[PDB]
Amino acid sequence: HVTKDMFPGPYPKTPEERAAAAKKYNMRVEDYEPYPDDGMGYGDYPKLPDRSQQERDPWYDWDHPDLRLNWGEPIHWDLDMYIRNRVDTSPTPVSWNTMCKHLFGFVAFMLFMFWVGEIYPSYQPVGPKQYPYNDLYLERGGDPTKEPEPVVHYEI
Amino acid sequence: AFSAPAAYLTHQQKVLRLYKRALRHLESWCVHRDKYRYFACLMRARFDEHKNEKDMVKATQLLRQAEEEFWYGQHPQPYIFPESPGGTSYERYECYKVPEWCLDDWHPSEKAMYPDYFAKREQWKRLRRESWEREVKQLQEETPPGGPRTEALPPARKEGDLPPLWWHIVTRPRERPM
Amino acid sequence: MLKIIIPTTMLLPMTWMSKHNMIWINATVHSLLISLISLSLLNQLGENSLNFSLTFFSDSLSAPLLVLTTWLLPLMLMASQSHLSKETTTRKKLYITMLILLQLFLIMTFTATELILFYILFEATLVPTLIIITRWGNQTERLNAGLYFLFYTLAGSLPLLVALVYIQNTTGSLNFLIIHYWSHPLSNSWSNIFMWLACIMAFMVKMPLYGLHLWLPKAHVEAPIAGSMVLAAVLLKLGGYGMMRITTILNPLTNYMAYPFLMLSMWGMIMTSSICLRQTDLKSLIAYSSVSHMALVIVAIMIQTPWSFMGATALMIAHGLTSSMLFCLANTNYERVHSRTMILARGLQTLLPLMATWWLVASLTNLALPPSINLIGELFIITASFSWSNITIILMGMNMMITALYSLYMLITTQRGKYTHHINNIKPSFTRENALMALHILPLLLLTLNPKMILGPLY
Amino acid sequence: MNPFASLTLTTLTILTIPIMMSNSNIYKTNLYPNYVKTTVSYAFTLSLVPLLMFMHTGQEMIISNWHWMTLQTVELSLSFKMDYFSVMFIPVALFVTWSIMEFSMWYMHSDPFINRFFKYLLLFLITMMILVTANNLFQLFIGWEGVGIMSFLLIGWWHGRTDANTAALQAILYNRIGDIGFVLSMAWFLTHSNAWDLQQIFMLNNECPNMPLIGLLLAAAGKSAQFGLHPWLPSAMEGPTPVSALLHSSTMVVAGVFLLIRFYPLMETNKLVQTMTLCLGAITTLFTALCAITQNDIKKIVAFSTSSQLGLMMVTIGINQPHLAFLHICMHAFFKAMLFMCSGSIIHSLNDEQDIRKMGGLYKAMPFTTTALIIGSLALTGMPYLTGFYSKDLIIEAVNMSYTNAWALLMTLIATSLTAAYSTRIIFFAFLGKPRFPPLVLINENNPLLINSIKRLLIGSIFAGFIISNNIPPMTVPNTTMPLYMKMTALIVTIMGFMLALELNNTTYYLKFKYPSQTYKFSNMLGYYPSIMHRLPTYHNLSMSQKSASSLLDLIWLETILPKTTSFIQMKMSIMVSNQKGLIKLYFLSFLITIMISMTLFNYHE
Amino acid sequence: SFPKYKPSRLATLPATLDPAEYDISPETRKAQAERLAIRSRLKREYLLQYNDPNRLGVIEDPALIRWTYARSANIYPNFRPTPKTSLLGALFGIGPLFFWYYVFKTDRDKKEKLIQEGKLDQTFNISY
Ligand SMILES: CCCCCCCCCCCCCCCCCC(=O)OC[C@H](COP(=O)([O-])OCC(O)COP(=O)([O-])OC[C@@H](COC(=O)CCCCCCCCCCCCCCCCC)OC(=O)CCCCCCCCCCCCCCCCC)OC(=O)CCCCCCCCCCCCCCCCC
Ligand SMILES: CCCCCCCCCCCCCCCCCC(=O)OC[C@H](COP(=O)([O-])OCC(O)COP(=O)([O-])OC[C@@H](COC(=O)CCCCCCCCCCCCCCCCC)OC(=O)CCCCCCCCCCCCCCCCC)OC(=O)CCCCCCCCCCCCCCCCC
Ligand SMILES: CCCCCCCCCCCCCCCCC[C@@H](O)O[C@H](CO[C@H](O)CCCCCCCCCCCCCCC)COP(=O)(O)OCC[N+](C)(C)C
Ligand SMILES: CCCCCCCC/C=C/CCCCCCCC(=O)OC[C@H](COP(=O)(O)OCCN)OC(=O)CCCCCCC/C=C/CCCCCCCC
Ligand SMILES: CCCCCCCC/C=C\CCCCCCCC(=O)O[C@H](COC(=O)CCCCCCC/C=C/CCCCCCCC)COP(=O)(O)OCCN
Repeated sequence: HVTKDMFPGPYPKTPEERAAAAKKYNMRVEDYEPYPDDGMGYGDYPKLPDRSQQERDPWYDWDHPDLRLNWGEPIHWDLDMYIRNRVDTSPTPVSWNTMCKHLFGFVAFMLFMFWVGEIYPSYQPVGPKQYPYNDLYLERGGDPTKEPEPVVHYEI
Repeated sequence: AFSAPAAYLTHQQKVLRLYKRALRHLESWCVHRDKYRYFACLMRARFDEHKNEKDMVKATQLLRQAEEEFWYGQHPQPYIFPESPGGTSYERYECYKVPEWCLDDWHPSEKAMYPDYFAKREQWKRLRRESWEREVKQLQEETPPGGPRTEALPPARKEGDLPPLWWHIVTRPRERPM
Repeated sequence: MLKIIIPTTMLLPMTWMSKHNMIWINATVHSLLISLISLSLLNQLGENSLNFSLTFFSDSLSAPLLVLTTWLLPLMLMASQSHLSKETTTRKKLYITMLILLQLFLIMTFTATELILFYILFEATLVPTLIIITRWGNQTERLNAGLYFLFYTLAGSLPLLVALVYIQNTTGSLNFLIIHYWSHPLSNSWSNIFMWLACIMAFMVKMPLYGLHLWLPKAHVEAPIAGSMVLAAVLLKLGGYGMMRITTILNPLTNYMAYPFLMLSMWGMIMTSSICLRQTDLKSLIAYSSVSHMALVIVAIMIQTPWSFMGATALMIAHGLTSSMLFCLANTNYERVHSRTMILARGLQTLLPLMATWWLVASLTNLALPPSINLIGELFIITASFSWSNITIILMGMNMMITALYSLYMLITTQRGKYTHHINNIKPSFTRENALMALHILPLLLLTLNPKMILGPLY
Repeated sequence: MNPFASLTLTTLTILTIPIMMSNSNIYKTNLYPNYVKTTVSYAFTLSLVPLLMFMHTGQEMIISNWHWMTLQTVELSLSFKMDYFSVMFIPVALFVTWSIMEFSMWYMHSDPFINRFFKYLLLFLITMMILVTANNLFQLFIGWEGVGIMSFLLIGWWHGRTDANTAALQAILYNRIGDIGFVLSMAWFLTHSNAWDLQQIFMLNNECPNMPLIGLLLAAAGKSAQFGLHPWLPSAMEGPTPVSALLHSSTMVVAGVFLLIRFYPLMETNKLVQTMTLCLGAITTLFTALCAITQNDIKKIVAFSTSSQLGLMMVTIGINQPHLAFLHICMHAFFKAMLFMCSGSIIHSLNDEQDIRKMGGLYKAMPFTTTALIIGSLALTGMPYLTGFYSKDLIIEAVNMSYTNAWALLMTLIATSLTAAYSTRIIFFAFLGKPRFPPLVLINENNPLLINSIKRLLIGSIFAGFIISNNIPPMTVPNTTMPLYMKMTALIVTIMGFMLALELNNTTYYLKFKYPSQTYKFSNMLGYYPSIMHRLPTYHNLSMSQKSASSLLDLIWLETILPKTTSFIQMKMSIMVSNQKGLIKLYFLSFLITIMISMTLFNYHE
Repeated sequence: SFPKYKPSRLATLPATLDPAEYDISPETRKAQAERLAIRSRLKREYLLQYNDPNRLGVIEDPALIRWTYARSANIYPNFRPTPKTSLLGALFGIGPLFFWYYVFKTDRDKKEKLIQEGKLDQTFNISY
């Protein structure tokens, strides 16, 4: 029962076309603003605010409670991106571009310190461990027909 | 949740909501009951300091400054009730909620069990079918020609009338349906 | 081979002589019997193929495809009879006739010894599919979908005909045995390059290759349920089978003629997996997942290793079964709510638990959970690609991650959350639908016990 | 025949019997959970015997009972490895699962799908056993994905809740990120060693290159939730408490550590991968311990404790001490399961409340739970001669006495401080002070199931360390000579953590209020890693998936080039050809033109 | 006074920090009333069908159909070949293909030239 003129069309340029488009999407003409008229193909569809579904009021009596949407209302172009199982735009206690500095600084500091500690390792004041039979030459792969160089250990 | 929202919030409503949010976040910060009570009375005093202001502009500026202070000093992990929209048990029992119209698709052998319940359900269905037309007529009568202005619904006004659009409000599955 | 072809032909007068209320029963029973008979072709000799006669032969590659087609016909009949209940007897018989003709053309296509007969049957498969899509499709876009499906195929297939007749003129034969035994290298020349392209592009567009895949979403979404089943399960595999048959004479040119196709296949499998993440139509997501799986099959065929062909055969069989099951699962909900939008009906697990179990198993097989044959084929192809180049693992892992992502996204969107309130016409699942899902899924799991049946000649 | 193989296979086989009976009548009754629990207990008491055989004679075996398929020179067979690792880990996992199912019989009593819950737990146990006992990489991958999928299904148990589905998908995403590296390792091993089985790989890889080891490290980081892929483990607390106690605490999350232990002969031949593992473990354990000390949800704190302990297992792998890592897994299982069990009892008593700010004085109201949690906290902090002592203190000793990265050592010590820090936080905020819960008291822990299960795990957490440490052969060279201050480093660190955390917790009684510091905001919000990494890459990926892949290419440009151009060209040519005015004058003029051309451009050329 | 919070794309501005909701004019109140009236009329239209005992089926939503049509069928009719569109299409279409061709061709050329030298250590590589 959705007739032909209830479907999205081309970009509106005349004020009467904009009024008709705003009425078609159940919006105020003062609120309805389409996407810029490039060749991206948005056409008549309104450019709703880029808020997520998580930011909507959870105490309202929505027609679809999980979706947080009302029947017949214009749906954001990127609804499936903002379904709140996904990308969230909700305001954070700490400003964006402030969390980024802290996170990047922490990771960079830890990486630089790990590299420094690799340059300056920790060890005990001991000599290398000593093994009896030419450093176990026959044990570590064998080849018992090539007379390994004598690895000789002395007591101290 | 149960009340139809208004077109906008008054300054008084915003002030009370900010008061409640500040109190809850202060309780989140002040874990213990005595310290929370002390700082809550301090908050109440600071809040009553500007109780009787008559200049709306300065009251609005005070509200904006208070909101900025709350946002800067809010708890990053405020306490949330388990069933609240942020709680750990918010939508836990939603998978147990089955709509009542599913009972019509039951096999007759399934309805052989529970006979009295289904007889009473038949009574309820007759009631709804016999009230629907009067509900629609009342809604048409009590509505301005330019459509409804708010989401409020009128009550019943006649002898044997039921409030319009009542079936899906009365027949909620449950809060703990299983 | 006549013991399979002749009963399939007999299916036609049998269904044209049946009573108005017995056509589905008779067709299903005898299609199942024909599938049982065709199951006997899996006994393969190893060294060489089974050469029944001059016209037909059976291979370790052809036999699983033949069994899959014969098994798919009864499932198509079971899925069709619900939405065709209001049809007249003559039109239902015509629909079943289209299905039987498609089966006959498919079973003859996979066994032809000579490439012109293979081409003739491989083009003949077009007509019944086109008639089904354009006559029993539901929406008004079925006409445009049919035009796309026909012309995309033919624009690739005609140069193949020219190349085949030229090759027979130059060599003297097109019989696959003579072709294989008298194979000579293709020199590095423009004439040989264009011969390679003419021999490859038809099978490329039937897979479909990324960039030539635009017909597939239209045709698979706009077709009735049986049409989508046969398009995804069997008709996509014609390109792969043709590639495996035809690349025998293309060496050593494939060594560098495959570079653009490998690049297109890898990046386009990434692209289609990403596309599946933002899809509002449930059938289009399944179609694009099919495109990604066939891109992986294209890579496997292009790299020309035994492990690659084994993985490609396993992946073809597994993808056919899984895609058919997924299309049937989507069709059940569409029949319930008469809309293909994914978010229209939500939380169906609360209302249909067994169908939710079928959905979960189909989604698990789509993401290639071990030790299912889907992962057997995918892992073999990935290992062969790693041998081809160690850098392919980045794209393979990205594709695996995105595949799991959209598979579970579809499952969560359709089955979980809370039900839509106003939708109140969701009846309990019928025995027919549950039986159809079980008949899709059980052979998949049973093939895990005997993976060598679908690994192909290189085994 | 030697009873060892038969008993080891029977232990695994009898666990599948309830899965086969899931379609029988017992699944429709209320006796199913008790039946599954009894089956698991019988499996544990049966698995006890091969452990005794190994502890006597060191018996190890591999069983290639069934041949699956052969591809050319490569043979794939159902093969089970029954070395020290399997015969030690199977009884511990069965014991923990037995206790946790007995707990679940009480905790999940009012759930209408308790039978499905127990079936899912049994399926997870079967898949984990397959993962642990696998002898080739394909079977281990089967167990890998089985436990991953079971975790997905159990996290989203309440599928009507959006956050549970989100957390399950997050876990799947991170596990597949690790699975990329797993598949890379499999492909490299097949291509270069012509085998997937463990024995051939060891023989043919004397000097293991970097590629397979980096693949295995990526897989382990994905499965064990290391710093790059950590956030899914804390978010896995969306599932019911028994799921967190069993899967995401002690049994499944150690799969990456176990995978690295399974390949230690190859790992000890490469120092770059060892350094990478050590550094990743150190950053993981300290970051998670830092995040833990500021959390208010008890399950989140215990999950961050689990992540920190996994990082400790990674660092002890990095210093070439795999047997010590396995010992740590076995020891940590007991008291971490007990800690989640105590937290779940507390949550159930206080009307499903998990915030410690509303948990008052339960030291007297819940005596048995308090005792069990105190014992588990002492075991976690390495109190001498407890379960945690015999492994954690040896790990600290070995880290101190090795040629190791200095930063990793320092971060390990700071994490050792933070462990006592958040343990003190949990105890102080949950058991001491005055009540802070709603007035209607429902506190009741007088149920035989809960008491018996917690008691069994308490006896384990008290004696298993000593018994297991004294009943295994020496596989690591002891550190006998070390400086006294360096011997006591772990205890000094633990006491410092105790004292300073207790001081800062005692200072909140004061009637003084101050705004939080930036370091506190960094710690509480998990370093802003979920705030940025869960929003920026996901948004960009989905936006490019829609705008570029779907719309720009398939719907616009691929349409423009092949089909739309053809349609436009043919329409224009048809309009040009067919639009004639029907006048014979023009036609015959064109005929004259054509004749003139044929006689000149063709008739002059012969 | 206190440090200020600045919004971004993925962390938007809170309502209480929005100066727009604290600078109110009668036309703003009229706009809010108009929006509320539109919402109420849509809610009434939906609820009259939701509570209908006679109605059986799915209540069609025009808005959902508009969204799906715009996202699927309305895109090409509103496409124009534009320098922005052309450049973005060319980049996102053929850039990655040539990038991956270069990477794979370089890797395989190195591997093949290293094979011809007799130095790859292909011992035990019998499966491909
Ligand atoms: C002879 C050798 C023996 C050595 C013995 C000891 C050696 C000295 C130890 C002293 C070191 C730390 C002492 C305690 C720290 C905090 C105490 C304090 O003052 O409290 C006030 C305050 C706490 O905040 P608040 O406003 O009071 O909390 C609001 C309410 O109270 C919120 O209340 P609530 O109800 O939410 O809960 C309160 C909760 C939450 O309280 C918090 O908010 C604190 C959270 C953070 C502080 C925790 C310290 C851990 C630091 C580890 C950092 C490792 C390096 C990371 C590098 C990051 C790079 C950006 O507190 C707790 O429950 C426990 C908190 C921690 C207790 C245990 C801490 C001891 C472990 C650390 C020392 C290790 C001892 C053994 C040494 C082992 C090796 C020798 O602390 C601060 O404002 C500053 C904290 C200092 C952290 C510095 C991080 C180190 C690296 C900085 C960057 C370096 C590079 C330069 C920049 C980059 C250039 C490019
Ligand atoms: C399988 C995977 C998927 C594959 C398929 C998908 C991807 C492929 C297919 C789809 C994408 C390809 C689309 C092709 C372009 C179609 C253009 C079109 O339809 O126009 C009709 C359309 C309608 O005509 P109209 O209504 O009569 O005109 C009114 C205009 O709207 C009024 O506009 P206006 O007056 O404001 O502006 C017009 C004016 C001013 O235009 C502008 O203001 C913007 C500048 C446009 C021209 C220069 C580009 C500037 C920015 C990038 C510069 C190059 C950067 C480096 C590139 C290589 C980097 C390594 O035009 C110019 O000045 C251009 C002069 C030419 C100078 C540069 C020539 C460079 C040729 C190509 C170089 C790159 C080769 C590829 C390298 C790849 C390496 C791996 O005209 C336009 O509106 C567009 C005009 C601008 C076209 C620029 C095209 C740039 C894209 C690359 C083209 C090369 C690819 C095609 C190969 C065959 C070329 C012979
Ligand atoms: C959307 C998806 C559609 C399907 C995609 C199909 C892909 C088809 C591409 C075919 C792959 C390559 C074709 C031929 C291989 C090499 C091509 C050429 O560039 O290589 C050089 C060839 O040199 C020059 O480049 C000649 C070619 C230049 C003219 C071709 C125009 C290319 C412009 C791109 C047009 C787009 C084509 C596809 C339209 C859709 C090699 O130098 P040389 O060793 O000396 O010549 C070897 C040949 N010999 C032995 C006979 C001498
Ligand atoms: C190596 C190949 C892979 C490398 C990683 C490439 C980037 C991966 C991009 C994946 C994009 C997938 C997007 C589709 C998912 C759908 C949307 C979605 O998932 O929502 C985000 C969802 C909800 O967020 P919450 O905060 O939990 O919400 C709770 C309260 N509401 O959470 C998620 O699942 C997001 C997960 C994004 C992961 C991306 C970051 C991973 C980066 C890994 C790099 C580190 C490597 C490890 C190094 C190990 C050392 C060797
Ligand atoms: C729906 C989309 C699918 C599009 C697929 C179209 C590509 C098909 C491949 C090219 C088709 C023509 C191939 C011709 C048949 C091959 C026979 C042959 O090898 O003969 C060659 C003849 O080679 C040619 O003539 C080829 C010239 C090309 C004619 C038509 C050109 C049309 C465009 C060609 C490029 C596009 C093909 C690939 C594009 C794929 C789709 C984008 C040599 O014969 P001789 O003359 O005897 O030489 C040796 C003795 N001197």
